Amino acid sequence: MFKHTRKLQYNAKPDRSDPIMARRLQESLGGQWGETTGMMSYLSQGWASTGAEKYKDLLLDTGTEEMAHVEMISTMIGYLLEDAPFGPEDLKRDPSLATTMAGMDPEHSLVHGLNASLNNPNGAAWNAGYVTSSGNLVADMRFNVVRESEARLQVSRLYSMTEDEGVRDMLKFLLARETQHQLQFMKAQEELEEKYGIIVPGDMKEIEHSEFSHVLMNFSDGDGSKAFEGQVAKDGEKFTYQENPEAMGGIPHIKPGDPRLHNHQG
Amino acid sequence: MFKHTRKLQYNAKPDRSDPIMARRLQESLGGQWGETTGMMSYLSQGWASTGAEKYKDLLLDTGTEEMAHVEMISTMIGYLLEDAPFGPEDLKRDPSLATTMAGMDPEHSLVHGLNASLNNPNGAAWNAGYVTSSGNLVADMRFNVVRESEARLQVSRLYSMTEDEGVRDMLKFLLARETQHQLQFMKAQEELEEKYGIIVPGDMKEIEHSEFSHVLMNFSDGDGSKAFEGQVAKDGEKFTYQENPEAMGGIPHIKPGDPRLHNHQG
Amino acid sequence: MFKHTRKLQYNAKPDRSDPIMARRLQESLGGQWGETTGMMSYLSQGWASTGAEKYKDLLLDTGTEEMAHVEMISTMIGYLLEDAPFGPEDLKRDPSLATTMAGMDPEHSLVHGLNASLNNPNGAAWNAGYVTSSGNLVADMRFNVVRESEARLQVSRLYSMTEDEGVRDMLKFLLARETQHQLQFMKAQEELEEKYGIIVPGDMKEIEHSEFSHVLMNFSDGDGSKAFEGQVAKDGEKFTYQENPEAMGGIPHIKPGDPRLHNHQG
Amino acid sequence: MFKHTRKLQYNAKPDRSDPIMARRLQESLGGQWGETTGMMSYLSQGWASTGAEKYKDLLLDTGTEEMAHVEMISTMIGYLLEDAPFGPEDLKRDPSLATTMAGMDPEHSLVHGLNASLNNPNGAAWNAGYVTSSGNLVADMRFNVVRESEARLQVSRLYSMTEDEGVRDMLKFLLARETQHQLQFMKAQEELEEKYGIIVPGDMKEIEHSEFSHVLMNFSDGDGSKAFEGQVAKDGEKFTYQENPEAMGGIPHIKPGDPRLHNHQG
Amino acid sequence: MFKHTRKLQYNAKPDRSDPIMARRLQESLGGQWGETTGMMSYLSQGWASTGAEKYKDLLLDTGTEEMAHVEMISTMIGYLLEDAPFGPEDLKRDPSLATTMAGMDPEHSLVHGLNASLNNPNGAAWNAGYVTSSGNLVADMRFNVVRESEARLQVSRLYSMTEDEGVRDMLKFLLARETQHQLQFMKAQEELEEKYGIIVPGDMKEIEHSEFSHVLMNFSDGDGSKAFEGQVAKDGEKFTYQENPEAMGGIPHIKPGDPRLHNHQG
Amino acid sequence: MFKHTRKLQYNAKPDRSDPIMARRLQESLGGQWGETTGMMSYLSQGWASTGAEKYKDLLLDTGTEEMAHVEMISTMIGYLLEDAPFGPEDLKRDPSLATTMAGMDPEHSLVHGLNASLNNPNGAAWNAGYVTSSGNLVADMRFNVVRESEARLQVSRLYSMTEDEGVRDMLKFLLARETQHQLQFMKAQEELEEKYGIIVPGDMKEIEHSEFSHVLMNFSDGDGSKAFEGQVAKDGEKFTYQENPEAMGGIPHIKPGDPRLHNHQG
Ligand SMILES: [Ca+2]
Ligand SMILES: [Ca+2]
Ligand SMILES: [Ca+2]
Ligand SMILES: [Ca+2]
Ligand SMILES: [Ca+2]
Ligand SMILES: [Ca+2]
Ligand SMILES: [Mn+3]
Ligand SMILES: [Mn+3]
Ligand SMILES: [Mn+3]
Ligand SMILES: [Mn+3]
Ligand SMILES: [Mn+3]
Ligand SMILES: [Mn+3]
Ligand SMILES: [Mn+3]
Ligand SMILES: [Mn+3]
Ligand SMILES: [Mn+3]
Ligand SMILES: [Mn+3]
Ligand SMILES: [Mn+3]
Ligand SMILES: [Mn+3]
Ligand SMILES: [O-]
Ligand SMILES: [O-]
Ligand SMILES: [O-]
Ligand SMILES: [O-]
Ligand SMILES: [O-]
Ligand SMILES: [O-]
Ligand SMILES: [O-]
Ligand SMILES: [O-]
Ligand SMILES: [O-]
Ligand SMILES: [O-]
Ligand SMILES: [O-]
Ligand SMILES: [O-]
Repeated sequence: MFKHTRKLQYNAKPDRSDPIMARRLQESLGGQWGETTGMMSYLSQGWASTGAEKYKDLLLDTGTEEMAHVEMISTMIGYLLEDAPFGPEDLKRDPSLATTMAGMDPEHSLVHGLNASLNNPNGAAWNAGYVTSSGNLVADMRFNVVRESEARLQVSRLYSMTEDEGVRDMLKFLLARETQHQLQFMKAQEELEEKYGIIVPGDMKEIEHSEFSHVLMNFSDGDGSKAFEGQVAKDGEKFTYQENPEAMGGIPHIKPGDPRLHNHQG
Repeated sequence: MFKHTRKLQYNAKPDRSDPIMARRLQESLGGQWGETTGMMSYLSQGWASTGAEKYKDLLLDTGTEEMAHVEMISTMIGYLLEDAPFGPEDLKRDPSLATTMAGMDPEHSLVHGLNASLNNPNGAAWNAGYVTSSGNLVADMRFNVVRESEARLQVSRLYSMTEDEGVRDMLKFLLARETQHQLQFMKAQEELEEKYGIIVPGDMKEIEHSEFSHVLMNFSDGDGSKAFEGQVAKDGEKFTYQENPEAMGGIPHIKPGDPRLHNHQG
Repeated sequence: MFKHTRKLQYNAKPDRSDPIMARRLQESLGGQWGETTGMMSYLSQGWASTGAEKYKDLLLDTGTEEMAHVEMISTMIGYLLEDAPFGPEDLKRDPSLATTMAGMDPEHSLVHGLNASLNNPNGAAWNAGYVTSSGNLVADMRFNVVRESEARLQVSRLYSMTEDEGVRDMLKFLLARETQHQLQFMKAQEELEEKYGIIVPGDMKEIEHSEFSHVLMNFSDGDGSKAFEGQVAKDGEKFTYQENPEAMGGIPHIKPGDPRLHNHQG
Repeated sequence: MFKHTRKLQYNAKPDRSDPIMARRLQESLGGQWGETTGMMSYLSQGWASTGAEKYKDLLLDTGTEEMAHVEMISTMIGYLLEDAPFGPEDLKRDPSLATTMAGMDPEHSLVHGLNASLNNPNGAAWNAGYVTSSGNLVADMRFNVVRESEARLQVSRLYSMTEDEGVRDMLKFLLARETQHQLQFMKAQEELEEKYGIIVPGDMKEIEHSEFSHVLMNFSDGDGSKAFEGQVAKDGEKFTYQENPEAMGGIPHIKPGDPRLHNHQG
Repeated sequence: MFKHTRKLQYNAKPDRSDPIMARRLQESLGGQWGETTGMMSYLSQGWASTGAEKYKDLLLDTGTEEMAHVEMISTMIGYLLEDAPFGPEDLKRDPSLATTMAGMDPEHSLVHGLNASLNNPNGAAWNAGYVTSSGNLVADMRFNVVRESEARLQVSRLYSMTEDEGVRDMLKFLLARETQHQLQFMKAQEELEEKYGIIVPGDMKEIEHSEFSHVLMNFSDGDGSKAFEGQVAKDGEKFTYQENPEAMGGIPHIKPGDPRLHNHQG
Repeated sequence: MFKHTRKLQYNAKPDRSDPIMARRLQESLGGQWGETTGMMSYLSQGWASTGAEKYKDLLLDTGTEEMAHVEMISTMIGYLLEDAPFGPEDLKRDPSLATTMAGMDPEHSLVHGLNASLNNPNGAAWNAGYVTSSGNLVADMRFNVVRESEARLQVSRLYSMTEDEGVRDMLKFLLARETQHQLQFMKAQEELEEKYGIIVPGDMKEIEHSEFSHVLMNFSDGDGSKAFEGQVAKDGEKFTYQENPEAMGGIPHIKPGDPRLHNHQG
């Protein structure tokens, strides 16, 4: 079960309004790698774990924190949309506002009454296909490192897309939390790799066709990847290199379908 | 530019038909973490790189290889759909085929003429939201390790979802290529982390609020995550632990919108 | 069956072109709460009814009217796109059109030849997930009141987003029809609630855990909702209030899955 | 900010596993009118309100409660998926499981390791297009009554889709909470209608073309809707009736576009 | 404007129920190439035309007819869902219904109350990305031929997916109407090609690099396409053939981005 | 299997940067009728063909060529995005850039680091619903002609949306390839229509209700379509014309559902 306090985890108030920045911050709210993705991924993984409490609890702790970040980004967008221009009265007050209006999300005013959406900057709805919860935490802790990496890259970019020190104060807090999250998820990843194996899943080495498992195959005519040849991979075995990969599988010849399908193919 | 040969990279022919397995393999063709996601992600990242040839060429090599895997999965699905039941004549021939029909994708017959789709097992279209190309290869090589990890987990599951030795032969090849891809992307990741930093992006340490960068925050009442307290994180600094995270940001109070919005909120 | 006349239900011609307003009006054509949603919802519900003709016919009457509104919005958008700028020759004519171009939907010209799309202002395709037809008209008449409420709110906003008297004339007609539709659907709602009950569905009172049916639970630390305590609800029973909701269900513990799933969770 | 406890709001454990029922309950987790829709809609509306605390707090209270229901449905699905069949070893063990496998979501095993998804029963991803937050609480409290109405209808149907008394115990609780939520949102609706008006938005009566605001228009040739003629609408005015609605707007004639568009239309 | 009659264009009643066939027919209602796609495409194109009345009227005539077909398919699905099994009480009166339940769309009962959806057989929502209206009727009449071709192929397949003579009677009518629609759209296509040219658009021959306009390029190593060499194309010019197409464009080298983007690429 | 060369099929470098043109070109990369649609459609159809090598090889040759075009469009977008404005420091340098920034896709910088996406100009993700592969090549060759027609229309429009002669040189090449592809697919279409029939599928004439197969039905009150009356259709039979189409199928009445569904409809 959850409980809520009205106080934000950390400040989320800009020094001044900016509806263009509000639109950019929709990426962190409703985007592919944003806070809603983190919230739903970590809570899903946490609820689905039957394993060690160390990781189950880490996931539920962090998913719950991400809900605080969803709240912060939402709040920041709302403050940034204060007094935003949306019609002829605004243009009569200051005709230069036409440029601002051109760059805004039309739906911020029309659909939401100058409030945040749960979409990205381009109005694409957040959706569950952005979420990963596979049942395997070696894989999913790697996913979580990536989620925080892609997110922290975006927050870093956002920092250079505003000069508002109130906006930047919030971003500086989020950058630091994303450092913590990257590090905690890397530690879990490394512990799980030691337990189960460096390759996911770790119990398939006998089954796989091992002769192809350490061969770098040169399918594009640049030769840059040849630098991996002879380097030692993380499992202790060296990469070999094939300059001219071979097509070993034959020519497909599937049986034509039943006439009731009307597969007229010449 | 690309060129094509009709020969497959490796065998993709089952010993017998199985339209239920064909539906499962749609995950590997049109699903979230499948071969189309790999193909499009690696090609995109490769095209978008202005950096080291070692990595640009690796990405183009591997993206091109994934096109061969898309071709293999497509081919295997087509063979597995041979003679699949789709109407009353088939049920008259063998009434037990009703169970098979109930588990099939209705669109395999109706839309595609007993051929593969570019959807997942549930008919959800493959879409570009599954693809990541960010401009930062520290982040994206981590993504690529995840893509191969989630994929190889699924391929491993598929191995236990059939007893067909022809299907399994293909899967054994793919498992091995996914081991190679996991390892080559991990090596690139490790080199890029040494160059740029273990936190992504590596050039924001002074900007972030460092006091919060190594604190584990206990938001869920389980205590499993306390086991991280005092462990040395990958950047050389120990994690600290906060039993009772504090709401530091105040209660938001956003300004009411202009009357032309009709924001009647009480 | 349907028949069509080329004459519009009501005027849908603007005094002047304005491709920014055209983009806004895509909300009314292809958006979440727009006229296509109304058309498809009311027709679907009407076709699905096996009940009283008073309501079945109301739904078919109104769904058919909404088709006329779809036609009007489409027509208005096409007029509004007349002479819209789309390339260098327009900027040679009037360099000040750059601002207009920046705010336009790029697809209006490129994809549609300066004609309406079936997308919202952000290019998101209209989709059937916007439509409700459940089989229960107590629920669905409430939905229809909502549909007309959200739509009329948007139409009201649009009125303040232009000074064009021809656009406003059309909007004044739609506002009036939306008043009628809100009222007719509220009357149906109330008649259906008298027949079946104020709670949907009205035949589950013995089954539900009545102990929890009138309790306001305080999950967020604001105390504003305590004002509802002791007020009489629409069914004649007073609300009680719980300042500290209890977690009554225990800590879940699901069985670890079969090893064929490779659920490595620590 | 939020905090989490591992204890569930109410019991969410079935007496027996049933992966077909797990698939149905995906509607309540990831579907159009499910608990994620409630959670995100009420939180969004609550965060976006600058108005009376009575309603802002009610929304945040209830949105936070819905997160507990998301957790319960997720948990129930996980328990229901225990020991679910997914490959040849299960059919070797008990060939009668083929019917169960045919009805399952293939991704429950393959993607999630016999855990819940954030999709509906058909694998369609939950998405933000299911959420409404408009800025007007007269409209949105009506939406919330609908959300709880469509949901409680689905929960009622689910009750008749299982004989498991453990599942039914959870459903009986949810039915009761949905009664409370319907009633509280109706009370807010009633207060807001008394304040602002029965038509949403309530400040446009002078602007609309009033001559069309109370006319029932007969567009479908059934006569059932004539029963509304002469009835008093909720705003105190009687409905009139038009047996033959007229097309008042003329035949549109839009200007042909610039030749650079290549609009070759004959 | 539109008007509606309760009488269907043609019979749409099955001899007996069949919820599996109901699910198949969702392709014709909510699928990619189904009746909703035809309705919305032809109406959109018709509204958007400023050209010859012969074609504008044909489009509006046919789009309006397709609305009747939407109505018929919806009706047929509702009849086919009569008495469909959905819970434990159905299996008790007849246990052989288990296979039927396994093959049904779970949402037909749960969401819609045993009524049609606006989704395809897999639950994927109909969406406007299935619709084409480009402004060029040489292109769009070709699209319309295709829409009727793909649809009639599906109807033909459906004919072999049931033995119900009432279902078949409806399909025999639709097959005939799709013959008419293919033929009328082909006639329009041919007239428009005579007026504007066989290549769309017909006014770019001077602009294009003509040396590449009639060359078959052999990118896949099969030699089957060599059979086109020397054949006369529809514009009166012979195809030539290139066995080894050449990469003529150089190796791209794009400029690295500004450091504020953090594009760390090695 | 595939192989890649770093050299482009044809030049794809602009004379100057232009991030607005970059956004337009996203239509050709990630849009409905763009190069990814062609690539995936032709490869899918080619892999799925069991018929004549002339057409199977044509499809694989062309699908492979379209991969080169995807690469070209990607490259062109990346060059066009060089030095694009994205933050306050750019506006300090030149305040005039505000108009450019307003028209840009915010995700080009924020998500991709000033690189191409796999979305259309509005940020809508490319998806597999844009792809057709049906099993019948009479239908699908028609689709392919359409694909190349809609695409060449868009490329022709793009030609009038820039004055950059480097962009135009690329477009001139693509126009010529689209002429070739339109012609080769029309030739295949013609040959297949001679073999199987002018109506798709060509083996249903006895089954369909022939009396309705050549009747133009006047559902919209314009009279333009009467011009088809008496013209000879492509199968050699004349069209007839029905001024007042009749509703022949009666008024349906579906049985009310079981009470367990709670279908309260009045
Ligand atoms: Ca290489
Ligand atoms: Ca904890
Ligand atoms: Ca409270
Ligand atoms: Ca009527
Ligand atoms: Ca060839
Ligand atoms: Ca006509
Ligand atoms: Mn965060
Ligand atoms: Mn985080
Ligand atoms: Mn692969
Ligand atoms: Mn791989
Ligand atoms: Mn309307
Ligand atoms: Mn209305
Ligand atoms: Mn609930
Ligand atoms: Mn509720
Ligand atoms: Mn039709
Ligand atoms: Mn038709
Ligand atoms: Mn091309
Ligand atoms: Mn082409
Ligand atoms: O975070
Ligand atoms: O985060
Ligand atoms: O791979
Ligand atoms: O892969
Ligand atoms: O309306
Ligand atoms: O409406
Ligand atoms: O609830
Ligand atoms: O709920
Ligand atoms: O049709
Ligand atoms: O049709
Ligand atoms: O092309
Ligand atoms: O193309």
